[PDB]
Amino acid sequence: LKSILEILSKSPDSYQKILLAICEQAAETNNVYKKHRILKIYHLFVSLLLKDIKSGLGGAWAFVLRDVIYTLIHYINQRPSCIMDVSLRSFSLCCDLLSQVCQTAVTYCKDALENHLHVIVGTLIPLVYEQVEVQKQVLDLLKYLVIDNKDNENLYITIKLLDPFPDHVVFKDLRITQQKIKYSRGPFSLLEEINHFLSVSVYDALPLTRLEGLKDLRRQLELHKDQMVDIMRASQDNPQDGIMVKLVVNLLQLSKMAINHTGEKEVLEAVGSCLGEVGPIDFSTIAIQHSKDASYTKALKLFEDKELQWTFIMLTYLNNTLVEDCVKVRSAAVTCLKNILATKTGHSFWEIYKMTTDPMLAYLQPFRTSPLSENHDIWIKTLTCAFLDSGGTKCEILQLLKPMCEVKTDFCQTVLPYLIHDILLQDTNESWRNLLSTHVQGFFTSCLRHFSQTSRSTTPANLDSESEHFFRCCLDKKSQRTMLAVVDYMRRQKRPSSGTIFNDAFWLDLNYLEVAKVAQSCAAHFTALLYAEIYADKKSMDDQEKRSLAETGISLQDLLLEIYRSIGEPDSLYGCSYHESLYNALQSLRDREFSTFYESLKYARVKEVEEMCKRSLESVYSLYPTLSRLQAIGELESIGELFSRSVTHRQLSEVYIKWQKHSQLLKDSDFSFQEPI
Amino acid sequence: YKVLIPHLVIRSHFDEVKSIANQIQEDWKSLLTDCFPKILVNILPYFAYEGTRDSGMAQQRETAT
Repeated sequence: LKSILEILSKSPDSYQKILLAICEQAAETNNVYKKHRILKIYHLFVSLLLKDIKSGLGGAWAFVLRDVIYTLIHYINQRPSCIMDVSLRSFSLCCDLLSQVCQTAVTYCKDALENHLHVIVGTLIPLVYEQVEVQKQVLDLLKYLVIDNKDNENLYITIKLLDPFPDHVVFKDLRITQQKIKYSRGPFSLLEEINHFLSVSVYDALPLTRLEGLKDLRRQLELHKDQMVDIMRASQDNPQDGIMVKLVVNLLQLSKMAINHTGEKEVLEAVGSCLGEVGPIDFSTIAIQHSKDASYTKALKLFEDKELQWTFIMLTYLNNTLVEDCVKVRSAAVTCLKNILATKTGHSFWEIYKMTTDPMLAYLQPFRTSPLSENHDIWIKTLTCAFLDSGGTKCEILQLLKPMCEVKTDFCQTVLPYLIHDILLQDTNESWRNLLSTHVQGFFTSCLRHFSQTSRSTTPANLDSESEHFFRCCLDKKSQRTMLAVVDYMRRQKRPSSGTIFNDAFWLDLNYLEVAKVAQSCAAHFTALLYAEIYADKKSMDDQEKRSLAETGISLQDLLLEIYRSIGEPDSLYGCSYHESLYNALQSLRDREFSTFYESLKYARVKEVEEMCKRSLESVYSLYPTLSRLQAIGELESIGELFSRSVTHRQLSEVYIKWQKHSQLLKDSDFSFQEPI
Repeated sequence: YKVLIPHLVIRSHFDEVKSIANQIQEDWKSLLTDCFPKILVNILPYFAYEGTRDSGMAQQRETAT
């Protein structure tokens, strides 16, 4: 019987059509009425039930997928109005899974025809006005260019046939520069002369390329991990001598100089994955040692302003909805989607639908949609002993903090939907787990007034002591202690007092060494100085109280001096294997006619990759040594050409003119900047 | 009841799969069996009409099969 549904399923298709048309198309009519979102969730679960054997039943799986695609294409009228984002997410997931699982000598024609059907849909597109995520998925699909076959490249060209369409020039003028810069590879006919013409037209209609180039870099930053852009950007901008001149002119600004910082962040992204060329990608920036006056990193996600339109915890409701939207990967997240579908409780009709129509995300996210038992809280305060015992002193922080999640699932009966979502969400990863833990624990323990004075004043101190007493974790105790940020920012709402120090006294246990030593171990100067000043003020207040009534506090000045020494500022220090590298560099550069210049360049690349790996958190100063090393790499590249081709007329004179220009650019520097130079 | 609900879903799926008319005798037998099962409990059509979620699940299972 299954063979007919597998292979002979051509007449059964019209048979099922006649079945659903027996009642005057009532089946598909009710499916459209119910938005068929539950049906698409069921289809996603069926697709997840797959992936057992790649071959064999893979043909039947592809047949079922093509039948679902056909039934989806059969009606295009109200599908874009009903649901597009979920379908785009499913298509992106299936396409990336295909690209990651496909290998040599596989039956690729089935997925090729599936991609052909997807492209046919994208070309039909009755609502031609496409959004930004469609172009994002297109750019992510166009990344596969190296190991593709000739037929695959022809199919990719047929896909790119959507580019020369001159309608709705907005997204074209936005992302054609990115589409062109994604062609950094060399062996090809470039296959997109029309896209290069479009890029040239975009760059020429606006006769300016310097600052809009950095603006295009900002527009590229919001893309995915793999970019392969910075090399070509540097090779195009560095020869332009006006960039550095206009930067020196505009040095009178105050901010917006984190281009290199964002590049380093993008390099730190996707380190454990493949494509380790991000090092050489970042090393192309030889126009450096001019972005200064930037102490450390800054904030992001400016959507917090629109987030603070609701006065109450509905801001945290919006944050939870954003997290739920972000959890969209694979299995154990379709359960999260079902939980989202289950969020239509009484609160959805009472308070959720107040201001969920004005913001941008609310234009497409919520319109798809639309009281439990009570216990006591004494056994949990009793089990806090074993909760503290299972605090730290063990590796595997994931299953070490999972008991913390099991303890926090104990519902503090103040707000229902928070506890409901905490109980329903038992499949997310450790990051979301720790975020929800911090948020829920903080808010509900601040709501608790009778049990916070006893448990929330002793258990956290014991936890900090056990975590600090020579038994720590692999950097995850920092994310654990990030609860202090919520304590200092969000938790200070209730218990209104004119004193933030008084709020911290009400909330925390008021330790003096279980936090300072943790900050010293984390090497984060922000919270270090914050808690240093807070504890100094608290010690002053305690001394005043003792005088009114009438380690060891005094030695903390030594720890403060150590902190000041760990910062690296001139007013804070005292105001209060490179030998072998040079040897091998000289050995590689001790012969004029020597082909080991590429070997020396590779050695320098490996050394700079090691330096980048050693430079963690991208917050310490003294990147200028590596900047001068990049300058030296460029100088060696120039010397490799000078030693070989100096014939016609004094090209070394022009090289020396360039050196004088570079020295004039580097006039805004000091000892620690020029001594390596 | 707890098993008749799944039994009713399975019977609806089987009737939808066997309501074909290619094979004369087998098709007539399957149609007679489906007609006899609908009036067996005498509330099967009303239950299937009221169970929108069950009908959607049966449609999804038929599409996946």
